[PDB]
Amino acid sequence: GKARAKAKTRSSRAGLQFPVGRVHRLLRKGNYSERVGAGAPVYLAAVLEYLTAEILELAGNAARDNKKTRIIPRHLQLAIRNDEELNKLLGRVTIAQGGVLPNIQAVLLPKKTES
Amino acid sequence: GKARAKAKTRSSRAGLQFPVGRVHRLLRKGNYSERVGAGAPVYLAAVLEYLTAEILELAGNAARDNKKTRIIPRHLQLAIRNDEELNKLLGRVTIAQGGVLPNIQAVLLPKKTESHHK
Amino acid sequence: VKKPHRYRPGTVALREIRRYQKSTELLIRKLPFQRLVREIAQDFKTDLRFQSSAVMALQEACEAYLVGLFEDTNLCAIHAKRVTIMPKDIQLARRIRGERA
Amino acid sequence: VKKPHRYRPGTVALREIRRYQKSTELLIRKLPFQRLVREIAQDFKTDLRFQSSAVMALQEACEAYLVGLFEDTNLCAIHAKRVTIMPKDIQLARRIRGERA
Amino acid sequence: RKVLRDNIQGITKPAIRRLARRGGVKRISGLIYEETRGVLKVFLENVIRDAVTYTEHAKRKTVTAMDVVYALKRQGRTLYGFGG
Amino acid sequence: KRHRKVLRDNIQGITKPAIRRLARRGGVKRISGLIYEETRGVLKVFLENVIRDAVTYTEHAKRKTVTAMDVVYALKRQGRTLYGFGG
Amino acid sequence: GKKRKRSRKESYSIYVYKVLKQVHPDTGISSKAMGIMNSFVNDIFERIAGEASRLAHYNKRSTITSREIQTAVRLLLPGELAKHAVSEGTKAVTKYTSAK
Amino acid sequence: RKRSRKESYSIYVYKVLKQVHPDTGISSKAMGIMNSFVNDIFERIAGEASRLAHYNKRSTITSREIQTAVRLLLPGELAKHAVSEGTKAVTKYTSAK
DNA sequence: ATCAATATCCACCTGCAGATTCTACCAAAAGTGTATTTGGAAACTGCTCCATCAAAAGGCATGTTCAGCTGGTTCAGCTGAACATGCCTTTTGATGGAGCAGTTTCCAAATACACTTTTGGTAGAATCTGCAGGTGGATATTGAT
DNA sequence: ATCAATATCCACCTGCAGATTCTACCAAAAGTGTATTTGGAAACTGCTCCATCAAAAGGCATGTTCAGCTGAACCAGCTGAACATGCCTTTTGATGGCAGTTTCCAAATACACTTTTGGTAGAATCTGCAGGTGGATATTGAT
Repeated sequence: GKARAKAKTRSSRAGLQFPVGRVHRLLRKGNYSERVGAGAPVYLAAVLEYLTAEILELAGNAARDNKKTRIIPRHLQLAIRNDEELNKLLGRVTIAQGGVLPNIQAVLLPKKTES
Repeated sequence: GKARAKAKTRSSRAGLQFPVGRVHRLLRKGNYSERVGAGAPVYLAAVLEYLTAEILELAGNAARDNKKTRIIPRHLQLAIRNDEELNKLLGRVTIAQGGVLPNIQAVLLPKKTESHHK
Repeated sequence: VKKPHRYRPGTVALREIRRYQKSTELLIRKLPFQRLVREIAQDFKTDLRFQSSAVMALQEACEAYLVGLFEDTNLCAIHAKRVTIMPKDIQLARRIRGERA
Repeated sequence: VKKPHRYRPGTVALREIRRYQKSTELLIRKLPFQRLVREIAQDFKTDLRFQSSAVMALQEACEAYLVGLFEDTNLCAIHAKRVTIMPKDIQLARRIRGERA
Repeated sequence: RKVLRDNIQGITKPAIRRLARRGGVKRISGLIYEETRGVLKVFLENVIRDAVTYTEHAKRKTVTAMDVVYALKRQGRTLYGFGG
Repeated sequence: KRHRKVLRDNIQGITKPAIRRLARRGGVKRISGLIYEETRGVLKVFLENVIRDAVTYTEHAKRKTVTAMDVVYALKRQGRTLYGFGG
Repeated sequence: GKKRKRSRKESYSIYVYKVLKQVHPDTGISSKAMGIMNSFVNDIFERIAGEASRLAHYNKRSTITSREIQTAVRLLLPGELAKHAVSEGTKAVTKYTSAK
Repeated sequence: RKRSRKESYSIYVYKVLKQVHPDTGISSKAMGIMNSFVNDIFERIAGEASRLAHYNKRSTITSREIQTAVRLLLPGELAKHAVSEGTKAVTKYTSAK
């Protein structure tokens, strides 16, 4: 009668690390639409994975620049504010314990004829 | 069996003009919640009525000051910008054919007859 | 009269301010705006059509945006003890609003 | 008493800028902020309690708001050919961002 | 369909002056006009960019007023009077 | 008199040097003496609005303890989204 | 399917006109203004319903009641406007519950 | 049922980090920021997709609405690569049924 | 330019609080089979965008003059930055205890489902009327002298 | 502070472009009657927060000193506002395939149930890094 071929996750079929079942559950639970198609959560999970990889990549680069092996919020803020597209997308977001980018307006510094 | 008492409506029962039934239908249709209680659309309709009356009242006053019997968008803009709370709520809204409030910075005005001192 | 009459600079500008702040008619020309819209849209999608009300809506939004920016720009100009607005005033206002240019 | 060292005005200010822009620690004392929060909340509802992380979150939000406003204020000051920020600069920054009151 | 080129110049100096006048501006430097044109073009591009996206989703070739209203809404410039 | 000592003149705990430090992070080199009182007022306006909304969320849940999530949501509606405290 | 196909389109126009006649009996309103008021009502509708939905979801509640509406009003509207709107809503719910 | 039941995206973020930069860890605070970030972008995309479907009187969310939402919400070059990744994922999923 | 006085960065070591792994387990993902929804072709269809032209008509590109604003220069008054002491409020780390968020159970209360009956709201065709524009004076504006 | 030109506001006056009013139609609200879900009352858990207090501590307050800023005033000359011509460029008015229904049948997806097992709370383990000494280097100011 029933054979029960072994299970395989949707993430592995899609070649993703982020899940699909949970995203589907979250779309159903949250009043987004009456029904949710099978392809929507794959596309969304892939998008979330790419953007996560982009932030983690730039933050790890900033970490190596400061000779640190662990990513802290400061590195994420530096990564975002130095990247035009991430800065635009996250223009109204505050990263806790992130600080600010170094920036002194040129006219407030003393004149360079000092010697 | 049936009596089928003559139809009354929820707007009449609440003493309101805005449509309770339609607001109820709009909440159900629009993915706001799975179920909707009986009191929510009455309260919301009442709030919308109060805000409409306040706006129309002020625009009507501005219209009478301009001696016009019909309200145009300009009178609504003037009403909104002269009311601190409506301006806050509608701080990022553009009223088509509304224009702007008259406002000239004092510095832009001529010196005075003190420049024509004679 | 021997010399034609001439108002001093700073009077006609004020008359124009009162006139345009009293009225609501659109101040940009319909035709060049519509042509510009079609030109910009062409680089994104081909063979596009436009409803007339879409162009009127865009014109209202554009003029309201520019008016708001000129109000803020004028306050920035006045702040510097000037009465003349300059490009640097627009750039400052747009920087404070958080707009990318 | 003999030949005492004294830095010129601005050098130490710049050193403090460099120091605080390099670090991320919170600059306001926790307890006075807690007391301010409790006073404000008390004027709305009595005998309220607070989680410690709620206060820390408010501190982060408040400081981010002030730093952004001081940046905009500094641009307004520089625009007026000044290097000292004054109340009129804050009022202008608040007006353009729309934080009117 | 004729190609359109060099059309931002149809937004003439006096129209920009009139808009500045509504804003309460009394005197205007000559360099403001080109800068203003560029600013307007950017704004328009973003709106049209979003409007056409809504158009494409519905498989329609006509941009409606509502598409513009929604594009403006996501940019924080809600417009009243052209529908919904 | 059980608890909840009345809180009065606590805005002065936001001292001049802390405000100076915040201005320094903002790149400010020199600060007029009148800035400090104005800044204090500005902060109070922001906080009141935030706390007003946060406590409202608290009241809806029939809770007496303000959580971090209530603050995050209150800030979201003011367009100053905060990351790092859950959600 | 009828011989002359024609659609339907709902608006709040008639209710706005009734309110207008209540507040200013000797006053009309242009079609553009009525359209602006309809847009306004739709905007406040979406804002309140959306916020109430969000509040309900955070507290794991599946029902939107008059309580969430009241709270939404207090969050979105300022001061005295909020107090008067709340009073009108409370009056309406109390009259409805009795006037079955 | 003890002590409680929570959930996060923590395990998935760590996998991406290990694929892109094998020699790197992550603090608890940073992971919290990424979870907040993911939830925010999730809500933004789903909310926009919902609005689009309502405007077009459609009760179903398909890959088209997500794609469109991405193009509206994300800027310039970021959207094309995200769209390409989503498309490749959908084609691989439909192929590997 | 020269040189003593302070800051900054790096190299190194060492204990450790926070990050990473291994158990255990249970609520949720995933496969299977009924039954249900609606999405893309395919054929109307009517209505409203697109060029195109021709007659105006008025706003604006050019060019001219000239009031007055900007920005450079000087400089006197004051005034916030910097720094030396002494109070003194914030930090830590306990000690006690207390009352409230969280979870569970059970319930009368409240809302969806499904059907029928009934009517306010829209669409279109008929009347009402407020006012854009035009006509004619009266008087606040502005400026020259 | 009187005089020329000016623009702008104030009273009639008309027909017309809407704006209001009124019949017919019907989707859509409301009225019964059942089923199915619930949010509020009560109880029990234990755990996060609050008050208060003994002892450093490094932060802040006042009090001095002064280089350097602000604001005001003054002038060269350049700038852009008024204004007269006459011409393009815009405005209005005729004229000649794509958005919105209807159907369908079939891709796609809800709904219930069972099965597997991935994620998560918590005990063990590991390890990057704050912190602390210390040396060598980069900035700074008076001279």
